[PDB]
Amino acid sequence: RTHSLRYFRLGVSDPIHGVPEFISVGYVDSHPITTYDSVTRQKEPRAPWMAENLAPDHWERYTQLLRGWQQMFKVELKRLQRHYNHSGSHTYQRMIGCELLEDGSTTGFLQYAYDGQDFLIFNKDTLSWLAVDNVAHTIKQAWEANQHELLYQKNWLEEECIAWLKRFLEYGKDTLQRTEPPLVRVNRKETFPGVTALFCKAHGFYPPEIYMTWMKNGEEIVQEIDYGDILPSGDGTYQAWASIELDNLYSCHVEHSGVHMVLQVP
Amino acid sequence: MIQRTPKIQVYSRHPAENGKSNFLNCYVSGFHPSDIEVDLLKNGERIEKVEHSDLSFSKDWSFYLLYYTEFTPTEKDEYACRVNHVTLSQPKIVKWDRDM
Amino acid sequence: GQNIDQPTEMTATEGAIVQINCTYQTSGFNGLFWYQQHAGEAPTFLSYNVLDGLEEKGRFSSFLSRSKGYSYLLLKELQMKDSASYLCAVKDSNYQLIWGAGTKLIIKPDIQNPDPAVYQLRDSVCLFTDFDSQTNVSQSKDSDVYITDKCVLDMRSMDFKSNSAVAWSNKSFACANAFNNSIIPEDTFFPS
Amino acid sequence: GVTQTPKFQVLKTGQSMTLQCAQDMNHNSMYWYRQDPGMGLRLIYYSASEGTTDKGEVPNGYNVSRLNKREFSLRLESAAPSQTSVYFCASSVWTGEGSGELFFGEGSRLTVLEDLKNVFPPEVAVFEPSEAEISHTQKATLVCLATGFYPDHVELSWWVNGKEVHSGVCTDPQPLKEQPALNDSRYALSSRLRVSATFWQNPRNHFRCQVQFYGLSENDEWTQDRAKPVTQIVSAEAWGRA
Ligand SMILES: Cc1cc2nc3c(=O)[nH]c(=O)nc-3n(C)c2cc1C
Ligand code: NA
Repeated sequence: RTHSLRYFRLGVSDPIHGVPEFISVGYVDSHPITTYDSVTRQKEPRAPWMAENLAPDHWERYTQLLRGWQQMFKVELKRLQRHYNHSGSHTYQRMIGCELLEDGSTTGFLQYAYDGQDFLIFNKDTLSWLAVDNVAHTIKQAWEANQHELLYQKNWLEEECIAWLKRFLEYGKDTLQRTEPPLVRVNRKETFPGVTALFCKAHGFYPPEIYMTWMKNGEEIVQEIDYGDILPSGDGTYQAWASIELDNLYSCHVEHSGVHMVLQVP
Repeated sequence: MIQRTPKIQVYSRHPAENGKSNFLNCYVSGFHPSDIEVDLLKNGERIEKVEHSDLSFSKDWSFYLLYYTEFTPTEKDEYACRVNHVTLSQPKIVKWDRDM
Repeated sequence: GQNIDQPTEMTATEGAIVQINCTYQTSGFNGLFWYQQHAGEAPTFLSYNVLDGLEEKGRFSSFLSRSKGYSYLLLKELQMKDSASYLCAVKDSNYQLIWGAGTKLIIKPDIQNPDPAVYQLRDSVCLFTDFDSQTNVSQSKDSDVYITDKCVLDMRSMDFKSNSAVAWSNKSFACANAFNNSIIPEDTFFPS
Repeated sequence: GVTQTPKFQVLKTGQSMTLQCAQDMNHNSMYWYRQDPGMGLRLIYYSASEGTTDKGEVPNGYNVSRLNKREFSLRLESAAPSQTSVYFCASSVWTGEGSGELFFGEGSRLTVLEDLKNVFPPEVAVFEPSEAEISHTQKATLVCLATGFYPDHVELSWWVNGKEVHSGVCTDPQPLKEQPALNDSRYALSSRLRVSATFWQNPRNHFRCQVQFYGLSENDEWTQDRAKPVTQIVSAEAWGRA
């Protein structure tokens, strides 16, 4: 299936009493794998299958790198607030990562945000930075003048990031590569007088990716469908739903991990 | 500057039945910036034995996390999730819909 | 474990080219650096490669093949001043640099008019000089007899270069036997 | 860009020593390497950022202080002979990610000895050109020998009429061992300066071979009969002839 590795950084200027100035977390698929912040100043595993397969020297090495990345984030945020002539508390965020999809093709991404809005987006295929406004355009110019750094990021996204992801996927295979099929049920109920609601509800499934839709007479999709969010149930599995109002033959169609399911409403 | 107020969803781990043990979830998501306060309530009183994930990061740059506690639903007990965030003038109390 | 390999020493001729190879065996790869270090000096950055291809910077070019795990540093139109050590360094998957042990590059001057000779200098010293660059000088087989390596000097205003090696001793040693342990040109001038 | 001191130092076994490094380039990462014959640079300690440091590959016998963003000191708590080496400090804009290169200091040559009484300055002599070379080639090679010195802390230069010269000079890149079997052999170094015959035949021309030796400091205690082998210049000279 499709797997992903990504690392986030968050910087906050002038934080309130309990908010770290810097936080960095890594994920494989929906699973946190690592954490670091300016309070602990220590990189720590967040998944047992990461802790069990990476020796202390690894955590020590990346702790040192994160302490540098924290300092660099602090300075970059100070410079961004200056460009915007902003005071008070503002945020800076980074996301880097890659995906390995089913057909063996890969994606890679690297992006920055200021105050929670897109700021700079790297396109590894053209080796350029897309900027949202003139302040970002200023930073883009500097970064695009360093040809070698652009090439380095392309190599990291396309080769290194994928190799690390495959390594972690093997470490966590009993978790990340398992399948728990959904339990699916259809409920009908008259609500407002003369208005029948149909709910198709799924829970207990892993991975979280699931397709749910309503069809009419087998061929056509129903017009106004309401979709529930895919929500963690807290035990490692997820839940979701889709609903319609009935007015001739309706069915809920569910696809999860290569298995299709149909629930006809009698 | 664009601040985004939390979405707050309260739901049981399993389909709920009165008198059967379960878990009550509060998923707080889509908010920015990251400072947030979350409590689970039973008849208006904060529940002390509550689990919660660490602050989590979304690709759209917002944050989310999950609070939960073991509980046995009954007809008479009212459960809720109380959330404060810079976008809110006062804490927002979101009642569990009893798996309706 | 991880390894990075480059030859200990290379010798090429003035005016020609040389290719200094650096092979690496690492779990991951984040770039390959070349540094130049003249004897007694600090290394200075020459080049960086991280994707596949050849990047030219004047007389120097650096090549990378990620799939073959090797790089080379190419020096065109070699000059005596290119005599130096050349260090390769690879950034591994944890962004740590692994250093090769360095390649000492020796350049053989193009001697236009060889005139091999062994002269005696006074304040007891013997000077083997003006021989062709194909000649090599061997160390002495006597604890009390000292012989230097070949040295190239450049009389710049005359556009003239010459090889030389020096031998000395205070043992009761003449310049006729001084370089006996070396293979010297048959027409070497031994003044009387 | 990167300033490290001292360039040369002789230490007695067990003595304490601090190497200084400063960089005025606003770099965040700094490094201390040792360079030994036959192997790649080895990282001793590094500092990814102001306020953190960590061991490298060979930390034992050393420690460091990232004093501030500019300075990264390397301490030898109790000097051992195996710490005889050439030490290089370096910095980079950041460490970890990126294509950023290292900027190296000039290097510190440290020699650790059990007994300072093995330290000797060079003797220096200049050998005048052969008359047979002058007649056979119309050129004149002077030879300088620096002999009997220890440690190998020397810089040889040629001076004609009071100004250093470089054209026509070749100095051995490495000194040779006078006693190659001994771990603490003294050293010899040779150099040639070649000039035109007519320049040598001008008696107004003065040739001086200069050897700067780096040895003991004023702080070291010395009680021997021979003169304290301090850092010093030793020279030999000749005048143009015939
Ligand atoms: C193994 C590895 C771990 C990494 N960890 C982090 C991290 O915790 N946070 C971050 O923003 N970037 C990282 N990055 C970029 C990493 C990179 C690698 C290669
Ligand atoms: Na509030």
